[PDB]
Amino acid sequence: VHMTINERAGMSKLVADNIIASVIKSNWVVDILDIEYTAEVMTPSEGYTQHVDAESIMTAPKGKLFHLQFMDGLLRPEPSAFDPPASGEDMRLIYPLQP
Amino acid sequence: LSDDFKQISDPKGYLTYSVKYEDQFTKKDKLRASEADDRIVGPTVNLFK
Amino acid sequence: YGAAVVNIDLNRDFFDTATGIDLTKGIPLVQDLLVPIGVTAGAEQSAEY
Amino acid sequence: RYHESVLEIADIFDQADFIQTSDAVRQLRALMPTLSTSQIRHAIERIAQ
Amino acid sequence: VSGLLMVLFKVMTDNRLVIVGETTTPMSNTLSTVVNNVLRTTYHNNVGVN
Repeated sequence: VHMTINERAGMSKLVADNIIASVIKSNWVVDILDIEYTAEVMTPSEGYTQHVDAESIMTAPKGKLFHLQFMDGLLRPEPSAFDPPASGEDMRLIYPLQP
Repeated sequence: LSDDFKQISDPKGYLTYSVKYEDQFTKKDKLRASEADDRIVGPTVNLFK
Repeated sequence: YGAAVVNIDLNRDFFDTATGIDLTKGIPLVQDLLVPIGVTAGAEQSAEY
Repeated sequence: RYHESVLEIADIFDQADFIQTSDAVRQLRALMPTLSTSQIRHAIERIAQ
Repeated sequence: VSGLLMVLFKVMTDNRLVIVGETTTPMSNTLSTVVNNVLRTTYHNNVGVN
């Protein structure tokens, strides 16, 4: 499903959690048009000074400005040839809807 | 020339809703939404919890 | 060398706090212009933009 | 099958003296909340202070 | 019966005259649209229940 969410307000917590669970276990894509946010664009060395739970994005007040951070991972040098293999997967949920 | 009118401000109706909850299914915790939308919608969503 | 990003921002030194603007989050943000009446506006309002 | 769009008054009037603004201010009014007169007075008083 | 009478009496003598009380005017963006369609500019803080 590509579930658009025009209005977050009145969404049940069991339902917000259920949608996010569907995002993971069933690969839903979930646009949430009600969010207004400012985006700081962090460089790879400064990492992610801020961290956000899915619960907060599904339950921010409708007028408040969220402050998302996004990596510009372009300035990130190749791994040493002998570094141990990364078994597990880096995973990512949140994306911008426009540039 | 006359005290014709008591001047109340946030008037009380002659009728109100009154609710009996089934305590087993009722959640004791107060419901919460956006703060403004709770300011309006809130007394209602609590009365008909 | 090594500049990861070069942005073009509003000059914070010019659009100072004296004008009531805060440019720290990348948009101008002014504290008490467009506001709800009868209630405190709350932090990080989008109208502040 | 209409295409709704802004149209600058400069485009229809040749009389340049009587035109000051542009599409811009309309575009900025679009970002603004519907404004109660009391809110407007507030905004003005804020800009004043 | 007498109960009804007093109720009737208490209605016949409700000389109450409303003055506007405390009333918030919410910024429109902070309201869910279903509330916005319901809201008319401003409202009493004692919203009451409907």
